[PDB]
Amino acid sequence: DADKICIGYHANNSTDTVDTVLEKNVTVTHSVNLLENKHNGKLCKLRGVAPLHLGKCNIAGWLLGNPECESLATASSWSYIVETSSSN
Amino acid sequence: VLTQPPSVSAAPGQKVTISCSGSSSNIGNDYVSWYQQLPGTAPKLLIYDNNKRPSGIPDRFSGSKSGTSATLGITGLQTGDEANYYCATWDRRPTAYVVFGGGTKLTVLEELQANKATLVCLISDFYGVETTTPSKQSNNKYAASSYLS
Amino acid sequence: EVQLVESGAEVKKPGSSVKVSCKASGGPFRSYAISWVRQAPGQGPEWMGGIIPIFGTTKYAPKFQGRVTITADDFAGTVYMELSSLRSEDTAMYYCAKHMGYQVRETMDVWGKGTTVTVSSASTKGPSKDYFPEPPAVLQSSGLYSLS
Amino acid sequence: QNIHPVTIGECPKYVKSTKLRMATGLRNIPSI
Amino acid sequence: GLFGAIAGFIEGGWTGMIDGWYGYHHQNEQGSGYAADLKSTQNAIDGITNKVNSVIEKMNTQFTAVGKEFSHLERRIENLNKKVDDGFIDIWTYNAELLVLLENERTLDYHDSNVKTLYEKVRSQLKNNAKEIGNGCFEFYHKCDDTCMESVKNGTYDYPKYSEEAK
Amino acid sequence: GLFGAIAGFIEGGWTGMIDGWYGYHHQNEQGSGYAADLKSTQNAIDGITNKVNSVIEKMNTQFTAVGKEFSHLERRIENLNKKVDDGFIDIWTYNAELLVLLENERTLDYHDSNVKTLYEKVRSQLKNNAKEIGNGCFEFYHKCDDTCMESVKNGTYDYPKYSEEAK
Amino acid sequence: GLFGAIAGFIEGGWTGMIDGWYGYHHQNEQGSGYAADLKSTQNAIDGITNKVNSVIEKMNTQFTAVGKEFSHLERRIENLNKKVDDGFIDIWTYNAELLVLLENERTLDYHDSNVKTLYEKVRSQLKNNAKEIGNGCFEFYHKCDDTCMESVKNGTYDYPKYSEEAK
Ligand SMILES: *[C@@H]1O[C@H](CO)[C@@H](O)[C@H](O)[C@H]1NC(C)=O
Ligand SMILES: *[C@@H]1O[C@H](CO)[C@@H](O)[C@H](O)[C@H]1NC(C)=O
Ligand SMILES: *[C@@H]1O[C@H](CO)[C@@H](O)[C@H](O)[C@H]1NC(C)=O
Ligand SMILES: *[C@@H]1O[C@H](CO)[C@@H](O)[C@H](O)[C@H]1NC(C)=O
Ligand SMILES: [Cl-]
Ligand SMILES: [Cl-]
Ligand SMILES: [Cl-]
Repeated sequence: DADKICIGYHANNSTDTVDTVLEKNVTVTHSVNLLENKHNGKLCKLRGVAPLHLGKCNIAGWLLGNPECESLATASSWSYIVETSSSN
Repeated sequence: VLTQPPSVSAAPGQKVTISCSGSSSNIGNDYVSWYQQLPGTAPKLLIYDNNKRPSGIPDRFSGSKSGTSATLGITGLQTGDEANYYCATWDRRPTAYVVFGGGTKLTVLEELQANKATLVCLISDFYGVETTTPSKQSNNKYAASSYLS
Repeated sequence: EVQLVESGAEVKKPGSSVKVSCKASGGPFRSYAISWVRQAPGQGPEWMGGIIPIFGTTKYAPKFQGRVTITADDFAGTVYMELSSLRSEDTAMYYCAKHMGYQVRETMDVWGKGTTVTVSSASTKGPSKDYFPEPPAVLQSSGLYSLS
Repeated sequence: QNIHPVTIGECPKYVKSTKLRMATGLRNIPSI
Repeated sequence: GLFGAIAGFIEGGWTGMIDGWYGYHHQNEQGSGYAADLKSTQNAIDGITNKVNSVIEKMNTQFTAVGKEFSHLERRIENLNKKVDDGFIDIWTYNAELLVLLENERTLDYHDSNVKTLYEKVRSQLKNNAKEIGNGCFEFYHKCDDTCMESVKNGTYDYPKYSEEAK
Repeated sequence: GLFGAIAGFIEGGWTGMIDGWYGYHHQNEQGSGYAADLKSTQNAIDGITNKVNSVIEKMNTQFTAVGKEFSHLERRIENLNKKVDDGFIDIWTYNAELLVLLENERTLDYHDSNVKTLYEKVRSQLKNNAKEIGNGCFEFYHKCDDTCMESVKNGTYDYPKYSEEAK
Repeated sequence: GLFGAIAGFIEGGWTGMIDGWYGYHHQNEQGSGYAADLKSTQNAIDGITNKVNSVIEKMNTQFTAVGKEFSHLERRIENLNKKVDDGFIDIWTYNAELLVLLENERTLDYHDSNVKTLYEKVRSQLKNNAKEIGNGCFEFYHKCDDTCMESVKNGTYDYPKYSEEAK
């Protein structure tokens, strides 16, 4: 006579929280992070194409041919151009 | 595991039936699906939930389940229906998993200077040692190869 | 319909591990489970395991329990399969297939075209007889193929 | 992404946010 | 929740129901257990995956957008260019944060409605063959063995069959 | 729907109820027919017309906005001007699409709530003089001729009068 | 309202319940009166204060932003600068007005759900020891003195105790 059935819902030990306008820090069973905050700390090839690092020289020194930029005389193709605060 | 007959054959236009026999842990307490597999191609679902067909599977394919045995049926047999057929179901045996049947094939009616020396004996036009399994030529005669190291 | 596209073929040595992937069209989040099924030459398919949407839970067959790991990058619409301690017996065609709903089940309604994993003690070598991965041929006990 | 507004290639949209988590499941209440 | 079920008249959740979001816990002489409700969990997973894809598709990727250089005699257009860049970042940050805040509220209410819909479905099935004992449980007036329980969870409970068998 | 009525316990719609959005289908010895519920259809038409006007009024018309010309020595401000024009278009496109997506969801839930409100109104009227037979139908315990049916649809059903006349 | 309570089956409000948003009016031989329901009024005040703070925090303050001067030979960048300033104002005006319109609708529905939740809580308590007489009132089948009424409002009404004492 003690046969019973109950409706209910899932729970787990997730500790991730989400916000609403009505309430902050709501623990939910499942969620996705939509925000990337992690990088690798390097300048890389861009789809198999290496960038052009100008190093000691700036745009003017590269194209004009400053003696310090013989390393750049061989530049043909690149994916981006990088200057530094020391590119003088 | 699920047991099927290894091989069945029939003439075009006939109806064949492929039995899949398991235990109370698989077929006797869960749904049964069937897959058709053609050479070089992935398994193709024919029957799900014992007897339902997906979109695109013709009327002549059908399935059923009786207690512990499931059964695939094909009518109006065609040359294109000659393939391997597999049953599958959800086995609660040890850890639960998906289990396939064994399968049922349906048929429709200079060197000797390097201190080494190998033998060459070819064979074709028919119908320590390695042996080539009989492949299939474009001629449709069987061919192979064999070597004694 | 849905397209499942497995990554390229793999050839690996025993005891190493291989990580193949399966990229699904649309989405990128899916509401149905995806599992991996392999099939050795002259054999029936054998299920390996699957993964559930949102929940991320996995089930593995007892035979591969302990050395298979299924994971999902839902933002990239991709599912991965890593198999370790490779034996020669692991040489088979590997398929990803999707289920009709969110639970893994005997019913997989759409499959990828499959990719091959070959596990041999051999390494690649040029022919002189005695070459390895196929460019009918027969294989010696060396694992090397010799053709004519 | 919140790493940098200057980007080369195919990148995520830059925002100043520090958290952007989107609920997929329900309110988690394991012990009552 | 707006529908009074989650953290409402159903006081809490079930860590022991692992195969889905909403479902049942039964209890009869043969034993007890949990079981997810596949059909309703599936409908929710449809909508939530759709929701997440919708957010993704609305935020098209940012392509190459680099800065510019100005001389000491071009500070008005330098500051204008800075004003433009900052302005758009403030607006997409607002858009992103607001969308997630609002969608998070709706997602939780959505789950709450789904639980309430399920409870009322069962209530409508069992009618007065069982006693609504609050906390989301129904106490049967007849013996409900495993087949009986299985039919409740399939939605094909047989109210005439058991109305004559009450204890 | 969030309220369980539309595509819920009322399994489907009525192509034969042409004069409104929500209403009744009755069935007694004299005959059968449909009838829209004017008061509730009107309230919804009020709100939806208001909703559509609200969308209109928030999107003030675009007046004359033409492009500009730049020389081969003005590419920084040319690209800045392009950046500005493209940026605002991306933002109004997002605003427009998002508003319609969100309002569409709310509009459907709105209709679902209106149907549920109507059903519960009738249920509250008929009380236990009629049997809730699911699918949104009430089966009367007394003969309910056309005047009886008309009074249910007016909200002035007479529960005392018929409580003594049950079959 | 989406939940049928406010301006729904509870036809109107109470200027005489001054200590909260939702509550009770009782009536027995000893006397009558109003009493706010603290626990539910508190939960709503939590959420609404949170809502208002959320709006505040999303609208960061505007710092010094002055205009610029241009010559009669700089009208293209003058008009560009004007285009930028006007554009952003049109967008924050849209954002501000839309947020308040949408939040206002949700706030009202929120209150409507809270009233309905309270009514169903009491209904679930009293069960069939009282008659649901519509308009949100329960008429008791047993004498309910002040202690009895106080226990209903505390959620600890004793359905077994009074089920034997019905008039
Ligand atoms: C939410 O939790 C974080 C981390 O525990 C904390 O820094 C923050 O103050 C909390 N906010 C609220 C409103 O509880
Ligand atoms: C479960 O319900 C379906 C209808 O939705 C019905 O066809 C099926 O027979 C039911 N199963 C059992 C075991 O009664
Ligand atoms: C219909 O209801 C109104 C009150 O809303 C009442 O004044 C009117 O007399 C009713 N009509 C009939 C025919 O009872
Ligand atoms: C009111 O309810 C609380 C439980 O929420 C209980 O501890 C307390 O004793 C009750 N008060 C009375 C007077 O019964
Ligand atoms: Cl909730
Ligand atoms: Cl709907
Ligand atoms: Cl209201």
